[PDB]
Amino acid sequence: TMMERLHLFPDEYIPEDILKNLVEELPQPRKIPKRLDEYTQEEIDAFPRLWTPPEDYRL
Amino acid sequence: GKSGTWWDEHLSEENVPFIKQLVSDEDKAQLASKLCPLKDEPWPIHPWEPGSFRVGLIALKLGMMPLWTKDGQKHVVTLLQVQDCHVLKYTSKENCNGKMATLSVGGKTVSRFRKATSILEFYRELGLPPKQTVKIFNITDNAAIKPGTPLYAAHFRPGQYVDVTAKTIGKGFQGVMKRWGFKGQPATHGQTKTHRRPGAVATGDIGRVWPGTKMPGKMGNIYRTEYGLKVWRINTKHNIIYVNGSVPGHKNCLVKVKDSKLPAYKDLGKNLPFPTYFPDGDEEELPEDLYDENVCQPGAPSITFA
Amino acid sequence: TARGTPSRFLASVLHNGLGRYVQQLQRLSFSVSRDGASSRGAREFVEREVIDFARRNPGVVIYVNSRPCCVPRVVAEYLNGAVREESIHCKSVEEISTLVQKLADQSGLDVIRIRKPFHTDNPSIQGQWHPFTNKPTTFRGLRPREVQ
Amino acid sequence: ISHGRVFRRMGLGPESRIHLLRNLLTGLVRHERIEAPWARVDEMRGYAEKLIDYGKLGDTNERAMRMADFWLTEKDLIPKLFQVLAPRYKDQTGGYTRMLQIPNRSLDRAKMAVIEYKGNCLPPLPLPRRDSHLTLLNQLLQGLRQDLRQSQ
Amino acid sequence: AAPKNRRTIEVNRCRRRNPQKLIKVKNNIDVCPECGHLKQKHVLCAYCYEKVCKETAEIRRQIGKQEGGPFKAPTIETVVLYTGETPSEQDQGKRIIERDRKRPSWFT
RNA sequence: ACCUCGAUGUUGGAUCAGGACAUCCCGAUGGUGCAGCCGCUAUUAAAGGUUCGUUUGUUCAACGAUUAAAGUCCUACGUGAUCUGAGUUCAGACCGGAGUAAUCCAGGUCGGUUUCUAUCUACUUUCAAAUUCCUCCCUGUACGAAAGGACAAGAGAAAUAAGGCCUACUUCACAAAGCGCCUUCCCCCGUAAAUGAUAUCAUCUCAACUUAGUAUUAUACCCACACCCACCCAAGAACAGGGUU
RNA sequence: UCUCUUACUUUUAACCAGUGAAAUUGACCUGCCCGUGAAGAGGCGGGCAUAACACAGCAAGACGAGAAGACCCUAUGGAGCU
RNA sequence: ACUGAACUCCUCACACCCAAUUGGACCAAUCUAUCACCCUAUAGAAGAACUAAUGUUAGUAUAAGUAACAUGAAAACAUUCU
RNA sequence: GUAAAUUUAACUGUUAGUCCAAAGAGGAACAGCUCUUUGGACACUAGGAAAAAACCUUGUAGAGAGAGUAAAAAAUUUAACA
RNA sequence: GCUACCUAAGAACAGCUAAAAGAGCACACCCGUCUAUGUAGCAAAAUAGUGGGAAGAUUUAUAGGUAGAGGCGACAAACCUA
Ligand SMILES: [Mg+2]
Ligand SMILES: [Mg+2]
Ligand SMILES: [Mg+2]
Ligand SMILES: [Mg+2]
Ligand SMILES: [Mg+2]
Ligand SMILES: [Mg+2]
Ligand SMILES: [Mg+2]
Ligand SMILES: [Mg+2]
Ligand SMILES: [Mg+2]
Ligand SMILES: [Mg+2]
Ligand SMILES: [Mg+2]
Ligand SMILES: [Mg+2]
Ligand SMILES: [Mg+2]
Ligand SMILES: [Mg+2]
Ligand SMILES: [Mg+2]
Ligand SMILES: [Mg+2]
Ligand SMILES: [Mg+2]
Ligand SMILES: [Mg+2]
Ligand SMILES: [Mg+2]
Ligand SMILES: [Mg+2]
Ligand SMILES: [Mg+2]
Ligand SMILES: [Mg+2]
Ligand SMILES: [Mg+2]
Ligand SMILES: [Mg+2]
Ligand SMILES: [Mg+2]
Ligand SMILES: [Mg+2]
Ligand SMILES: [Mg+2]
Ligand SMILES: [Mg+2]
Ligand SMILES: [Mg+2]
Ligand SMILES: [Mg+2]
Ligand SMILES: [Mg+2]
Ligand SMILES: [Mg+2]
Ligand SMILES: [Mg+2]
Ligand SMILES: [Mg+2]
Ligand SMILES: [Zn+2]
Repeated sequence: TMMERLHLFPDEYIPEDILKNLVEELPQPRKIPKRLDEYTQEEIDAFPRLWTPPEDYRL
Repeated sequence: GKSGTWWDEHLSEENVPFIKQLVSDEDKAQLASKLCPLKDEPWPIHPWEPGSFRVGLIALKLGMMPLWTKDGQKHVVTLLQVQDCHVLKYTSKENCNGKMATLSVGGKTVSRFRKATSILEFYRELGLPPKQTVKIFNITDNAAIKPGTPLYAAHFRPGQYVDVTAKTIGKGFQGVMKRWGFKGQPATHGQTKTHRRPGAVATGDIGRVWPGTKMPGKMGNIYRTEYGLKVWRINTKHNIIYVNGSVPGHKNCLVKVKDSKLPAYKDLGKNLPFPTYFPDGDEEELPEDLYDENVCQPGAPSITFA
Repeated sequence: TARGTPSRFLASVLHNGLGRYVQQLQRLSFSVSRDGASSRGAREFVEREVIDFARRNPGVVIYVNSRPCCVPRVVAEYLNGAVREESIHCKSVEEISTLVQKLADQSGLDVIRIRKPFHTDNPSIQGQWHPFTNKPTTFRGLRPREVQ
Repeated sequence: ISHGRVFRRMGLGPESRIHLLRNLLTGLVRHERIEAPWARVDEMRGYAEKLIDYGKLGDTNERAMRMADFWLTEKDLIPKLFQVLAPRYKDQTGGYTRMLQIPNRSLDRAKMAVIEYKGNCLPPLPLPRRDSHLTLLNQLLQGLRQDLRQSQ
Repeated sequence: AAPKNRRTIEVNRCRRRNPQKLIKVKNNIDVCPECGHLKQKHVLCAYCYEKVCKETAEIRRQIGKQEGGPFKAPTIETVVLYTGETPSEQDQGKRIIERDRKRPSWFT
């Protein structure tokens, strides 16, 4: 019975009746570790440079 | 409490033949009304694409016959007669499983007095006699035909491989010897009432019998399919298909015929009619008998090797 | 065993303690024997302590029949129609006095399993909990994943 | 498996079955009406048809004479078969040995049938009559038939 | 093989009181149009069949009385007659058996 | 000597086999004292298969003829309410030996009753996606010094297994069968290689990554809610099912 | 006999009617896998499974039924024989 | 930090959780003496208490409506037939 | 610090024991093996270690819809080279 | 009154080959080799088939005799009322 009261969907699509039934979305437990490209360059400028590299290096 | 009843229970001595005659005439008129599918309002006819599948048909198993090839080899063939085959209903791609479209096709005509009332209403709306069997064919959307169209044997052409599904001959409750080919036990060397028994059924450690164990039981009355049967000949006058080898089930049984799904014959329908065979717009009637190019025709020069 | 016996909830008869307390015991009827070794405790109870009991509580009517019996008895009748019969057969006077005082102390309600030894008629003062208590509202009452 | 297997196993063997059917057929020829268990009556009806055909084959036919001599065990019904029964069905081709179901045998509750040669100076059996043409449904169908005839 | 345990009355009631073991109700039963004695469809009425059988037995007894002994089987047709009922012109060569009765109003 | 002596029946064999891989064959790789054909050894792989006989009760063993091979093991040394009873091991008897004798021998031999009507659990078509050998060509080529002698690709023939069928043949005969005929479709992973850092070379990568590399997001079956006395049936123990225009 | 089994008949069988036993039975609302445990679990632990209820089969388990093991040992228990 | 016993505390009460064995307080039925007189008391006594002995007898189940067991055919019930 | 001990009188029952820690002996520095000694537990309650005799926590009896606790949950991941 | 042996007085043994016969084939009759069924069975030892004998050391009816520390035994520890 508890599993009959459970509804799973693999994507963003949800049926309209269930959506009209929805209340009080729960918050996500994990924190989405925020990959490099979405970092609001102000934050990059805030973060310090830990080491000065040699000028004669190729990487 | 309402007693049961049949169609001719309260009918009179004079009214019984009248009812039979009238119902048979209405049946024949309905059957003849569908003779020209291309003039009523045909659904659009699409060209054949590589990854496309067309409809099959329902046939009747007539019997088996010998046949000989130009090299002198003998093959036994089975005759499948198309009695009254029509497309009954068509479901859209998304209305069944979203995987493939479906076409329902009906078999030989039966009596209207011994069918379910819902089935009777369905066939009344369709405007056709009731069919003994209905089989569903998975098709691509470009092969759909209008419901009520007739299907003819020339839908299949010689030099083609088909699949034949039917209910095999039922042998009732059979012992393990006949059912599973089990060897029995010796006949005279001392055995005590143990000549056809299955013997052991499991081991002692397991303490039970596995689900897949072979034991005596009802045998034979199940649907089975024969794959890759080559058609050798089409008789257009009587709508007969000559299919290589044997076909499951008894004679006078209804079989489901459709193109073989074996990988060796995936796209061989470039030369097969692809809404269906339509004998109205052909503008040239087919011969009474279409043969395969390797078949010794009945009128032959009595082939001599060289 | 509780599963093999009836049950009830804790209750009063007519809201006894709300206004005035009233004695729920109505009558005590005693069957005691003139002769007979089993009615000796009852005999001396009637001799000494029945008069003082009647004077102590005058809301109870006490009858003493004094008939030949093998088993002397006391029948307690309560304002709610309940009837209870007890045997005072071969009991001491102190035993009988304790019995009659206990009978006067109890109410007529059945002595069965009591089921949650408290009876409040107003269990909630700040409002009973429902799944929307302790739940904040949204602007325009918009449920999750809405548009307008 | 008994696919397409006529001739039920009746007695203690094929000869016993043949002799039981022969006794039933002799009784039928003698009495013109015989009651017996249903399946035996079915087999004996199948046999009585061909007995009447052999009788119609002619008195002087040697093969018919031998067949009658075997199948009639009283030797005084063979003249009956050849001069009463066969000449009774000269016009008709195969329509005799009317067979009906009678309620049940009392002791063992067996399914019971009655079988009679037509003609049969015996009193008639309570045959099941069809519904009269004056009933409401039959009158409606008759009106439909008349309307169809007029529309033709 | 012996039962390891006694079967309980609950199990026995479930086995022997389920619908497969119960008697089915039959709807083949209607009134006989003649004699109104509750026949069954597809089966002859017991009352009418008994009447016919009694008349046939009387006729056969008369046949045996007239025939003499065994092995007779006359080579002519037969006709049953009743009180009065002079023989008809078509039944000349037929054997005549007239026992004594008023012809029943079902045998014509 | 821990359960069982108010009974847990034993060796071999028959029948049916479930499972492990520590693989006998079929698949894929590394090394080789691997030129080729045969081999040896190691990694991975348990879907499939793993013969018939003479002697002996044999499991083993020897031998004969084959095969791609004739695997090891567990399953109450699987399985006697399915079977057998040839040994073992009761009562009869003989021989060799022991004993005064009765009697005895982890000596041999002739003979010697195998019960059970199934209450419970379990189970009784999982509807399907086969494997192997051989022949021909390649080729008498790759390879040697000679004998010898391959792969891969292709074509064709079978055998077995599974599933059906009766037109021939055969047992038979309004049927059922085999000795007859018809059909049978995807991989699997261990390594072999690009670019490239940690460690500006190089490095197949429990580095990020690119290939051989994934058959599957498989397709075939089957999927009609209530005419039903009764009759027939290629349907069937009963029930159910198909037909009755 | 077997490779290698098949067909039919009778009995049996299954259904209908009549009559009507016996062994057996602690109670049972009586599942599978792994583990545990008087050391081989339907009933215990962890999982999995799971509307109810007849009929026909089968014999893997219920250390299945029957016979207070006959084999072995013990008893200051017997008896036959020398 | 929390959970977690029949350990300990808390309100009230306390003789009220070991086999064999041993000590003790009561006690059902019955009969007898004397009471009592809708079923009791004080004493004396004894064939004095049964969820178990493959216990004895009787009843009734389970297996089970199961295994099993019957009557050659037609008819006029004279008779005839296989 | 504690409250038991000896003697006298009258008797039964127990005298076919297991595992754990420790010192040993035999065996294989095998055994859920056999034999001694010291102690514990079990053959009595409850909680824990998965179910669990013998390991750990815990004991003296009742009711409570109060409380504090006891024992009580396993952590580990690894080879370049001048 | 079964059975072992005996006593008295009886009975039976077709047909064929007859070598002459405790000879051969073979009925009745006596027995019980092997197989299958049965195993609470028809039966507390049977049925079907197949077998050994069947003019003799044969089979068999009747009455009588020998009895348990015994009888009887062409010794199987056989039989002496399952
Ligand atoms: Mg065989
Ligand atoms: Mg046997
Ligand atoms: Mg047999
Ligand atoms: Mg020990
Ligand atoms: Mg034992
Ligand atoms: Mg036991
Ligand atoms: Mg491996
Ligand atoms: Mg074994
Ligand atoms: Mg077994
Ligand atoms: Mg022998
Ligand atoms: Mg057996
Ligand atoms: Mg069970
Ligand atoms: Mg060469
Ligand atoms: Mg060269
Ligand atoms: Mg019955
Ligand atoms: Mg286990
Ligand atoms: Mg069953
Ligand atoms: Mg059990
Ligand atoms: Mg047992
Ligand atoms: Mg014993
Ligand atoms: Mg002793
Ligand atoms: Mg707590
Ligand atoms: Mg006594
Ligand atoms: Mg007593
Ligand atoms: Mg009792
Ligand atoms: Mg008892
Ligand atoms: Mg049963
Ligand atoms: Mg039976
Ligand atoms: Mg020990
Ligand atoms: Mg305490
Ligand atoms: Mg002689
Ligand atoms: Mg002789
Ligand atoms: Mg001797
Ligand atoms: Mg001896
Ligand atoms: Zn009537």
